[PDB]
Amino acid sequence: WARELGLIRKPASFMTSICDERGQELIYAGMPITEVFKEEMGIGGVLGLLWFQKRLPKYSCQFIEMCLMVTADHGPAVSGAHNTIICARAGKDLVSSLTSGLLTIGDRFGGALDAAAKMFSKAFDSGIIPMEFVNKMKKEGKLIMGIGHRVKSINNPDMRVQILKDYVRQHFPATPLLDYALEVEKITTSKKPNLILNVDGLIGVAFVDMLRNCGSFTREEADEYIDIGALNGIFVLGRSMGFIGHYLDQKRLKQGLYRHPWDDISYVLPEHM
Amino acid sequence: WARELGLIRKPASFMTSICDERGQELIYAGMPITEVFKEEMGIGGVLGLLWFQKRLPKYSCQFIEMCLMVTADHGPAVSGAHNTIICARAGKDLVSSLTSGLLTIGDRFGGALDAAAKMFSKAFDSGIIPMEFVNKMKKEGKLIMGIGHRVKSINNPDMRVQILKDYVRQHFPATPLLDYALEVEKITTSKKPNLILNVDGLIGVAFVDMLRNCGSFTREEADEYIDIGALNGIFVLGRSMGFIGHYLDQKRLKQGLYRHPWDDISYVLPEHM
Amino acid sequence: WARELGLIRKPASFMTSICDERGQELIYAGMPITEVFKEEMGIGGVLGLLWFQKRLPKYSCQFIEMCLMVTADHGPAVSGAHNTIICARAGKDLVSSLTSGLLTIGDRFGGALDAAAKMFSKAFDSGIIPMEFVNKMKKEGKLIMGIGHRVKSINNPDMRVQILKDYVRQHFPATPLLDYALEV
Amino acid sequence: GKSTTLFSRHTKAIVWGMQTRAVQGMLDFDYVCSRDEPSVAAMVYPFTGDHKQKFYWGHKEILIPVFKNMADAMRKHPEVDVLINFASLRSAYDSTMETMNYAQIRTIAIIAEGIPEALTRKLIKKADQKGVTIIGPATVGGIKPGCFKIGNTGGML
Ligand SMILES: CC(=O)SCCNC(=O)CCNC(=O)[C@H](O)C(C)(C)COP(=O)(O)OP(=O)(O)OC[C@H]1O[C@@H](n2cnc3c(N)ncnc32)[C@H](O)[C@@H]1OP(=O)(O)O
Ligand SMILES: O=C([O-])CC(=O)C(=O)O
Ligand SMILES: O=C([O-])CC(=O)C(=O)O
Ligand SMILES: O=C([O-])CC(=O)C(=O)O
Repeated sequence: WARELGLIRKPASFMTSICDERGQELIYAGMPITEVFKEEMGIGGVLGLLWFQKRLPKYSCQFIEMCLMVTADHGPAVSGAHNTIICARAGKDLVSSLTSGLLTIGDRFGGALDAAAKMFSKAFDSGIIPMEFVNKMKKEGKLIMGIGHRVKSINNPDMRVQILKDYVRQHFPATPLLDYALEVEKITTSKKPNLILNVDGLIGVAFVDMLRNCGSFTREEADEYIDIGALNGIFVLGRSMGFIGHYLDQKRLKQGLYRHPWDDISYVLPEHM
Repeated sequence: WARELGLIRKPASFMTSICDERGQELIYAGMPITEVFKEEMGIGGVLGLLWFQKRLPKYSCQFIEMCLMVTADHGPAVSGAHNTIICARAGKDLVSSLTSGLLTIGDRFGGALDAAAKMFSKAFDSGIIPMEFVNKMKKEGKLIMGIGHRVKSINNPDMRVQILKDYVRQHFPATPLLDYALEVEKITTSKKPNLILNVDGLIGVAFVDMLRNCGSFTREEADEYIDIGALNGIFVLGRSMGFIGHYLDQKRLKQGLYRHPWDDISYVLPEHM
Repeated sequence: WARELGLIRKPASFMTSICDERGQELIYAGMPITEVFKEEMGIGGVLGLLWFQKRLPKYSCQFIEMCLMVTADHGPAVSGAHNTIICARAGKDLVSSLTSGLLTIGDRFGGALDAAAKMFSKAFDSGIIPMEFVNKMKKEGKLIMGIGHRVKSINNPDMRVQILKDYVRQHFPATPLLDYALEV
Repeated sequence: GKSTTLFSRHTKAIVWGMQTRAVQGMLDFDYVCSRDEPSVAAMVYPFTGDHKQKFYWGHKEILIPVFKNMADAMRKHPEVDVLINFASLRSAYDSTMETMNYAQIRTIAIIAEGIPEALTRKLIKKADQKGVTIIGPATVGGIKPGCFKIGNTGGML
């Protein structure tokens, strides 16, 4: 009642700019939900409005959807899907199973996106040619992450790297960082034939290329969302689809609680403490 | 080496049917990733392939994307987004912040989807008219969940209930359960004008309607994914977009660690134990 | 059957050294659970056996229990307990509520323990006197973490800092780093 | 060249340190005097990163940028001619010497009482050499009604 009459001030915390639940209708960035549906923007459109607060162009939103669908699943033997299947098989709900699978996503599992994006961004922004960049990575004792596949090497392409790469070639306006990464893989395939750009590296370099190459980004914000970790959100949001599918599959097959075999442990406990 | 020659059997656990990471290219249900991209199916297409293992029709995939985008965010004052902002504001990464926000999604927060779908499914499958159904819910002492909005009542529609409802009316082939829920809200708005179908109820009844009304579902599988909890996966996957946006927003505004005020606690501790 | 006769090798992953579930009885480090209970070691004893794989002495185990009980709670207005109350109040179970509260624990909330330990360890191991150490922290533009309380200052001690400090003074054998932090 | 007009309605200031109560009182004094612009342009605190602090301009929420270093605060706000040093008795001398390297500052109010007299004499000598007017130390500040308030003088509203 005393704030209705406006005779008090309370310091309002919890500053936000991605949703306006009050009023008449839902407003994501500055535009209502009916204008979201009337302009026929996809799910990449609402990632543009919710994560970046900007109306991305149609090729950028379609590319965001495209890099979500290739990220959707990569089998159950990966570590997060293994966690999802273990937690779902122990009688838990969807939230706990998906959550225990998502918490595996860190630096080793799914960390090639953001770190590969930062690696190629720091390579391209510092003015180093790819021939010197590969030697600098070799003599610093760490691998170029985002580059290197196990089996599929030369005239046997990854076939989802190819689709994303083709869509970036015809639809993006200018591709400096993608061409830089193409030169780096042209060097590393001359080294060993299976050192191609992964999907984890190509989504990263094309996402940085999209942010710093299309409109509405002012060249500190395009380099800020990389540092905050918007590449990780793409991977986690994409792989949540496959993890929920893994939960529904392990609950539909009706499989009882898993216990690991004792012959796959090799206990090395001390003799007596 | 002894499994290459085929002179041993090991019982292979971890049965799965949603991804084929081996071989040449990625296979989701039975179709490769290049056929996924060549047929121009959306993100609803890969939810159809990963969660249900079926090629859903184009209106079903577009409706799945449509019910994902309305679910994307509903402000920061909801409980899960509050958890996301608290965990992101305490210096955590994207996975921990999104995870701590997603774990709030249960029966009270976000539970209206699956429970409203099950409630209207058990009402429609048992052959009870809506006039008897409303009285049965009233005299059992529990509310019809998925029905009832706080402010927006009559000739002031929810404006995302309207878009989803319109898309179901022109694009779905047959709508028995949606018309049943329309009759139930026609009764409850005659009771009190703000007792309309929520978006949490309309997505649920239209999702059950989609599974038991379109092709490729054999009338036990359309009732099985409701029991497993495929409605919860829709809500969690949709709201993960807004939660990652909340993480990026609270990290971009650079806000320090939150501590609740002591005047909003009202400690009721015992005198001496 | 072919591993019972020992005519195959499978590379066994998942190396561990903190529990032996097989056999007769539970073995934590190298000692059975009945020897754990017969020697009357506390919960600090099983943190010594499970985390460090060593039979810590009685004062060390009692100090581990002591530093567990002061850490037990610091009110609901802290950020993790706020997350716990929010998740528990939304109809979730114990695992989800405790989990959503525990995920808040990072660098800002609860990060003063490990970072303060590393800060004073790097100060003491590098041979810098506390007078130079305070000036080095001041002129690097970051605060000495683990030092600084809001209200309780001088002849008004924290009263759980005092109990832990007293127990370390009579019961620990040698305290170089504690005396260094006392000088700081 | 010590100017005879220290503060006016166009006078902006940079507050050195976390004194959000003092900055809130500053903004309240600026709002009650029917002044169009706030007199706090930026805040300088070396122990935290560059961010924004949420303050009141009457009823409205506004953001005052808090900077880690002094150089970026001086570059982004060239209209600042007043620095109010809320540093302690041992960190006021070096912060004042760092302030006086910038020629835009015409007056510094040093609030902290305690400083040794030889360092204060060095401050006085450099103030006479540069023409910067130093209000203080050991003061609560100075108030010009209608134009500007320094720190905690007067009190609340
Ligand atoms: C009647 C009347 O009222 S008339 C009033 C007139 N008289 C006066 O105005 C004199 C009063 N003086 C003052 O008010 C004070 O001197 C003020 C305003 C400058 C405030 O200063 P303080 O709060 O004491 O200092 P501050 O908050 O900066 O902290 C002191 C030290 O703590 C250090 N510090 C803070 N946190 C930490 C930490 N976690 N670890 C280590 N050091 C720390 C600070 O870095 C600072 O170091 P420094 O002194 O080398 O810079
Ligand atoms: O994303 C990763 O780094 C791991 C992964 O899915 C793969 O096996 O290719
Ligand atoms: O689905 C729910 O119950 C929570 C929600 O988003 C809302 O407040 O509308
Ligand atoms: O452990 C921390 O850093 C936070 C905490 O409990 C406190 O408020 O003292």
